[PDB]
This record gives sequence, structure tokens and C-alpha cells, in this order.
Amino acid sequence: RPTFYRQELNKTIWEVPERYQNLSPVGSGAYGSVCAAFDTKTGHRVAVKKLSRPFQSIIHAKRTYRELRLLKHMKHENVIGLLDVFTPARSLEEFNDVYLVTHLMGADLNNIVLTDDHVQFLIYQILRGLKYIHSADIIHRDLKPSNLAVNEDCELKILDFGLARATRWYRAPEIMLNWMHYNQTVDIWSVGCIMAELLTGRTLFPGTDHIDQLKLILRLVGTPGAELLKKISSESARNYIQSLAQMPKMNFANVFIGANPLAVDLLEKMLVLDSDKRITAAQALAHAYFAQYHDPDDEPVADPYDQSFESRDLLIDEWKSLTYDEVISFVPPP
Ligand SMILES: COc1ccc(N(C(=O)Nc2ccccc2Cl)c2ccnc(N[C@@H](C)C(C)(C)O)n2)cc1
Repeated sequence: RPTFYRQELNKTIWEVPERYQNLSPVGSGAYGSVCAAFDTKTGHRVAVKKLSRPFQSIIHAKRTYRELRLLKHMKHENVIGLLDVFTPARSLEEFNDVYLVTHLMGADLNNIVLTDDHVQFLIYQILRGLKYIHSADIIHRDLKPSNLAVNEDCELKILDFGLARATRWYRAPEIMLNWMHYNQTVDIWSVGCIMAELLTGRTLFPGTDHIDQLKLILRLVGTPGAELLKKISSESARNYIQSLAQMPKMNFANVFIGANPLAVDLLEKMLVLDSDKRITAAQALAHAYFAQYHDPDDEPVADPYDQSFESRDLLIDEWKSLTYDEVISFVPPP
């Protein structure tokens, strides 16, 4: 066991191993706070996230355990993974803090203030990470610019995916309006929104609320034909769509006038209302727009991922002990 040291950063306390030096606060949440640091063992800059109150309820506890499990599993260049996990606790009984460490990333994409080959490379890498996450049967559910991290080199990683766990601007219409049996393609919608906005410089669908969001989406993609209408189980939703004065599908060339037409065509395949008809991440990577980057021998899939725990309704101590086990059993990357 290594030696630890305490300091007090901006209202919060931090006890981290001596391995990590020069913590500078970098952001925060009800979920946790983050510091950049220097990792004396590798010479690299890293990010250490302290979870806020990991075991404050059975739902905090289960979330903690979810995040750790997911992260122990994610091993892909375009996905945030786990360099380290540690607790100052020397026993399960004193176990009440969790710290997570990964490579430090310079910025996120809401910050970015793009050209065609920039859009190509960034979307290519998101899709490549999503292909991997989707293959473990994980759905991100909240892909947005602020969740995608990027260096000045334009290397990109997805943060905070998985697995259970305005944002509404990038949300797919089926998840928005509470058709609670979606699929992985909800993420492909978000990707279309992100990509639209990188090429265009504005938010594709800036809803002021969920109803308005839906109205903006229907404006571009048109109201469902009977084919999609018949798969809508809720007369609430069905009637609302069937109360909305009809609207035609716009031609994407006009709305994304001056954009590479190959991007216009990808977007058309991503931004379909019918999630049974939406292109998947693997299909998207093979689309012509990414010809400069696609390589079917270097778009790996994931080991299968046991998320059975998700149906379990356990005690706080139970979730806490399971999290501790995972911490103990952690095997550093080479
Ligand atoms: C496995 O353990 C970690 C360790 C750190 C993180 N992390 C964050 O959670 N950051 C973050 C997220 C939301 C809001 C503010 C922040 Cl600062 C990271 C990871 C890498 N790089 C960053 N950079 C910050 C500066 C960012 C660009 C995301 O704002 N944050 C993720 C997983």
C-alpha cells in the first residue's frame, strides 16, 4: 500500500497517493470533482475524479458500483478507461471514498469554437468508440458535446457512457417522449445532432422544452408516415403527433447547404425518426464519408459485459461491498 497525503481544494478534501502530484481543480458536480495531476510513475498528466458521496443512498451506491464496473471494462482508444482506482480506506469498514484516474484530456466539444476533415475525423472516432460500447450491449443514452473529450491533436474519447446512469438538444425523439423501449440507435441520433452542429456551428434542435424539441425535430425530418405511426403504443404520443398539422421531410441539402454532400447523406441516415431504420455505428463507419479513416481491421468490438447487477435491488452495504471487491481486484493496464 502506497503513502497518501491530504489537501483541501475548493470546499472539498482530497486524500490521494504520493504517486499523484500537483492537483489543480478542473470541474465539478453532484457526482464528483476532478483534478488534473501529474502521475510520477509514468510522467503523464492525468485526471483524478473523487466521487462525491458514493454510498449516501442505495442509489448512490448502485451508481458508484455501475460506474466502476463500466470503467473497469472499457478498453478502447476512443473510450475513457481506468488507469487507476483507489481508496484511502484500509478496510471495507472504513470504506467511504472512491477515486478514479484516467488520462487527462484538454477540452470537450461544446468548448470547441469546424472544417470538413475536422468533422470527419471527430465523428469517425465517436462512431469507433460507440461501435465498441454498443457491442457490449451498452447504450450511452446521453451523448453530447460536453461528454466528448478531445486533445489539441484531435484525439477523442467518450466520457460517462453506460449503463443506466441543454442535453435535451441531442436526445432522440423516442427517448424524449417516453417510448421507453428504445435501442442503441438513440446514440446514433445524438451523433447526427453533434455532427450537424460541428459542420454548421449551431445547435440543430434548440428546444426550450421537450414538446418544442419534438416540434423542431418534426420540422426537419417530417411527421411519421403511417408505418412508424403504427409502432407507437401510446395513444398519448400517437394522438399528439396525429394532432400536429402535417409537415414534409425537408431535403437535407438545402438545410445543410454548402456542406460536403457525403456528410449530408450520412446525416440523412442518422437522423431518421424510426429507430428501426437508423444506421448503426458499424454501418456508419463503412459509409463513404469516412473513406480517409475507415479500416475494418482496426474497429474493435468489446468483451461481453455482465450488467445483470442492473436488475438487482440490494442493500447499501451490499452495493458498497461489491464496489470494494472491484477496487481490490483492479489490475492496472500495462
Ligand atoms: C476514470 O476516471 C475519470 C477521471 C476524470 C474524468 N473526467 C471528468 O469527469 N471530467 C469532467 C466531466 C464532467 C464535468 C467536468 C469534468 Cl472536469 C475527465 C477525464 C479526462 N479529462 C478531463 N478533462 C476535463 C478538463 C474536461 C475536458 C472533460 O472538461 N476530464 C472522467 C473519468
